[PDB]
Amino acid sequence: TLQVEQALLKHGSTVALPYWDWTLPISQLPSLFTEQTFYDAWKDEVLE
Amino acid sequence: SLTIGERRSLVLALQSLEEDSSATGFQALASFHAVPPLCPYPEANQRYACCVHGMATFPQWHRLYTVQFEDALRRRGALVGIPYWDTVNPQNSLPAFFNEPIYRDPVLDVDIPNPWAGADIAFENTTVERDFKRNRLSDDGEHGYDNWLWKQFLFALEQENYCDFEVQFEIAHNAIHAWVGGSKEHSMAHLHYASYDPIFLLHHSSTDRIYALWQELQRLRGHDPNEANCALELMREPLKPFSFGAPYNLDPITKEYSKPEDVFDYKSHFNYEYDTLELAGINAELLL
Amino acid sequence: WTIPQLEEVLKRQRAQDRLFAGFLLHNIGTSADVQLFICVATERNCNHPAGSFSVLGGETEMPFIFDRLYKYDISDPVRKLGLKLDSAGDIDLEIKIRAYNGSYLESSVLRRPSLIFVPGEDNSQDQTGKTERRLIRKSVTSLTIGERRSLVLALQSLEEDSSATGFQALASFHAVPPLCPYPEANQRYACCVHGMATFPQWHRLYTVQFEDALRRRGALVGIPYWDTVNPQNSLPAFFNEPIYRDPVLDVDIPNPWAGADIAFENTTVERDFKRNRLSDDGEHG
Amino acid sequence: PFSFGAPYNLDPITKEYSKPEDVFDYKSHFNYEYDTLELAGINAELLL
Amino acid sequence: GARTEEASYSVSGIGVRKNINTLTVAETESLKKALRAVQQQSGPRGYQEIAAAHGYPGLCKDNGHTVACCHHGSASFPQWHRLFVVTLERALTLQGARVGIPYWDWTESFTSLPTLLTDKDDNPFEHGEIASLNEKTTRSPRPQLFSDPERGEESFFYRQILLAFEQRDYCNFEVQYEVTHNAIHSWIGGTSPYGMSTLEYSAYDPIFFIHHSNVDRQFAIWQALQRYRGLDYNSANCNIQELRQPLEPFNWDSNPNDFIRENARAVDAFDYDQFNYQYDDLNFHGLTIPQLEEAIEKRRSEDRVFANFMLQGFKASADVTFDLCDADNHCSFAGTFAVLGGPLEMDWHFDRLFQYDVTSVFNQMHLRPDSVYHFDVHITAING
Amino acid sequence: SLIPTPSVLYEPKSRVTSIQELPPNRVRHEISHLDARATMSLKAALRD
Ligand SMILES: *[C@@H]1O[C@H](CO)[C@@H](O[C@@H]2O[C@H](CO)[C@@H](O)[C@H](O)[C@H]2NC(C)=O)[C@H](O)[C@H]1NC(C)=O
Ligand SMILES: *[C@@H]1O[C@H](CO)[C@@H](O[C@@H]2O[C@H](CO)[C@@H](O)[C@H](O)[C@H]2NC(C)=O)[C@H](O)[C@H]1NC(C)=O
Repeated sequence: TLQVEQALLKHGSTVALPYWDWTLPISQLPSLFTEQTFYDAWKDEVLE
Repeated sequence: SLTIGERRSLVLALQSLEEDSSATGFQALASFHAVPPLCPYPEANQRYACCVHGMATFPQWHRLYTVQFEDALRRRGALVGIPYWDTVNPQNSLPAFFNEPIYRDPVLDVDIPNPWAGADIAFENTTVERDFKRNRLSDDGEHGYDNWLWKQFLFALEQENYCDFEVQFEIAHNAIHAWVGGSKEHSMAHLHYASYDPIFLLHHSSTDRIYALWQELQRLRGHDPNEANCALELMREPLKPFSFGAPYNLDPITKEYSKPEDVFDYKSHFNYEYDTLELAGINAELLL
Repeated sequence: WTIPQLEEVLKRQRAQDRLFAGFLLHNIGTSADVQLFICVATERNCNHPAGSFSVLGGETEMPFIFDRLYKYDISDPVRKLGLKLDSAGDIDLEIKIRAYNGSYLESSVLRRPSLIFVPGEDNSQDQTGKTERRLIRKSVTSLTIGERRSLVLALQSLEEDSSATGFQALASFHAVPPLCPYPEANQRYACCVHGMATFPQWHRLYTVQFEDALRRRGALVGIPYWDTVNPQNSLPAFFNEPIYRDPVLDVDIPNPWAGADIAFENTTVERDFKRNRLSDDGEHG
Repeated sequence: PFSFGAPYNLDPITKEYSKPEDVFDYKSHFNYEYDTLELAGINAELLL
Repeated sequence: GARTEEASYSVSGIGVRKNINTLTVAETESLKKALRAVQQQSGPRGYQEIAAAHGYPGLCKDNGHTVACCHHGSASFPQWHRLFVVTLERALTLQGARVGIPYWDWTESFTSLPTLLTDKDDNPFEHGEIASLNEKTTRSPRPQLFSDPERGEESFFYRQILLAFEQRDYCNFEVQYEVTHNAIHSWIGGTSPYGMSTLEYSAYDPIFFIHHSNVDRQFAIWQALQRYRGLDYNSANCNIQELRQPLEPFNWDSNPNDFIRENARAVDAFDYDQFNYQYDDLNFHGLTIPQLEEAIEKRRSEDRVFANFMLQGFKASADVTFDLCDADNHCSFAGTFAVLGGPLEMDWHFDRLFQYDVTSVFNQMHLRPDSVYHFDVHITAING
Repeated sequence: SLIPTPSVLYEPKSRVTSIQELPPNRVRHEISHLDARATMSLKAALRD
């Protein structure tokens, strides 16, 4: 796990990867993974 | 007077910002300041830039811009706010902190190309070039400290009225721009390429510091440090593009201080403060 | 009204605050008028006028541009409409141009109007009653020409004095001649407290004793401090060059900070700068 | 020798402060301050 | 020797009328000392004789009756008191006052008297003495002054003002405005006959002048909103023949001021441009003229019921209450008001009717006007 | 022609009295108010 945060920081990450919890009542997979496409508003394109 | 640790923090933060390509990156900041122009109303056919130049809102807009930069940098991780470069004193030679393209990291026992030396523009893939005139630095005057802009700032720092301050404040602000841009248009001398230059930050920090000095310069004379009476027709609207929310003005603090009136109470609204409210090795308490 | 009783009327008029509108204007070709409208939010509509004035113009007229702004009063219509006197952010003015022959001109021919509010002269005193005298100390690396010259001249003036409050006499407290605990006792020694629990107190009272005297002697700022915790690859030149060149008089003076000599023993003191490891770096910078 | 008065010591402002027990609140007894109580670019909380 | 080169005491470019809370120490003390000085000294600026126009001994004659014919129920009410307050302001600024008298609005939910009346040492506002009959006037506040049962903690007079501003024509404003003018006088006078509920003792208290300043302010509000709505805003189209007579005693030869003498008429009184007095911020609860129109619109867009009256004078002062009792005789309070009167007045008359909104009681008690019900009206004197 | 022709302005005298601030030397105190320190310093700095 340690081997990746420094790599992301070098590749320009403002925050490190957080953890996934299930202690609270879990119903569906969290939304950060559900979507597949967004709009940049910087190149009039999309990105998966 | 910055220390080695502060230099390391600043250099790592700038190296970080000059590599990502998110909505909070160096290219993004260039976009906010200048071309591509998406102001004031993006869906309008006419294209305009948000760099309000030639009115009373120039100091407020640039102060809020520096506030956004400070928040981004401290999120990146730094121990001090972005320092200011003062040019009022006649420097013998240009400081090497950003002049030297190679910065020695002692903690990692290595060397890194300094990101403060310059940068490159995204949508043209050409590197912005840095020009200098050591003659301008040598310009001192008969008394040495009576430099070319010394008299100008002195003449600026006594106008009791507010709206007659900016009229020479702007010319003072663009004086350094001319003194550093050089012949090339792809440099500090042109509006379209201003956030591609790191020294932009230093100079505008110095300008904000001078404005802060005036904040109590007028206060000693006993008036309102947050008065914009003679600009009501222009203060009615929030500053662009900071009036927007997503996806550009991502920072909630900037979003909720997007108003131009409340930006004056900076000492208690942004927890950042210049250590020496001072001009050229002498404090204003006898400049009065 | 004759001369000696309208001045107080004018003062009374200026006493209260008023609203205003600012114009900039030049030759347009033919004399015409201007029209003011107060566009107020509900959307927004613009029908009620505030006031008007005119400009003079003819095809034979000399082209000209004015220098300073022109002031007009809209206080009466603004107050009658009854919005906020001072917080007038939402009021927006509208410009209409009426020609002499009944024609109109697009408002873009003239510059966009501004709006200005001025407070009344109810203010009596403005200047601060009194300031506060506090000294502030800064590092040796952050000095400028003015105060640096001030400090160097103050020190060179103090050094060559031979009075009771002279540099030699003041610095004689530390060591020879011994004056402690008191000359009356047949035993004489110095009392530079060392190893005891009053070390900081003694060495701070000593520094303040120099500092206040030198400030009276003509320094605008407190004594600079040569912090040594950080590395020093090359020591500052502030205390290296014997000759300091004043910018004002273009004169060369032996810098007191560079060196000094002992009075009652008349033997020059040198400085042993062992550069072997005074420029330490360690193994983590 | 600061306990001694004239002619050994001339200034009066330290005579009333010759007591070592009350020379700690310099902010109120000597009206001289620092730019910042920093240490090699490190402030109080970080140094702590 | 030296020359003074002073005086000539020009009275022109009259200043502003600020609120009670917008005053500072110097202006407050100047106003109070000026009021005390003009109350003491006699003459053209004589406060006592200038105030004698509302009471003892009376200075007007009608059909062998000696009265103080200050119009107090006819159709020329506002302008008489406007000129009265203008005369007082001119007199006080002639001797060297600072600004015009302030106005103490009541439409806020104030729970007590303002700070001006709470002072104790050498403040003329606290008491009034008349040498003609040698006694001290007294104030009698009542608990209902700070309590409003019809709607709640909102000010009582807000409903009256909103039901006064909807209409357009002029001579249907006084009918709903004089009641509000006199009810406050009656309440502040209270049980003590030596106060403001009466007429002879109602002129030697600065509270009277403050109240009249406020009512002039609200009249100006009405004028401004009418101007915005786009109707007549300098005259009236009804009952002309009483709007031409001289506004006595201001047309006597005992008028120290000159300007009001020639234009002491009715029609020319509708414009205060020449009188030189002006207000600072005539906003209403911070709600401005671009807001009052739709506030009134949303108030009047619904169904309401009105308990209309035809008021008349009886040469006496007493409060009025009315109670609603249904078929089962469940008597309950619905509203109340007052009326102005005294032994030293003439028998006035209201040209038009009087209105009062009573929708709340009907809507709460399901008393739609198809049922049978009645109102009992009690005329309670100041001594019960 | 792209810039308007300029004019000249004359900022006049300002006869208001000002209280200048100077170090507590080159300021002429009164003789009686002088203290022992000042007297000794003056006499030494003259006899020198
Ligand atoms: C009112 O006067 C203006 C000013 O002369 C007229 O505008 C000019 O019109 C002539 C011909 O009509 C043109 O050649 C000029 O170029 C116009 N100049 C400007 C500044 O507008 C206008 O035409 C007149 N009104 C009418 C109805 O003719
Ligand atoms: C006290 O109550 C009496 C009873 O109503 C009031 O007397 C009225 O007013 C005058 C006073 O003498 C007379 O016309 C009659 O006695 C009563 N008239 C009416 C129409 O009721 C008396 O005025 C009250 N006291 C005060 C100070 O008003």
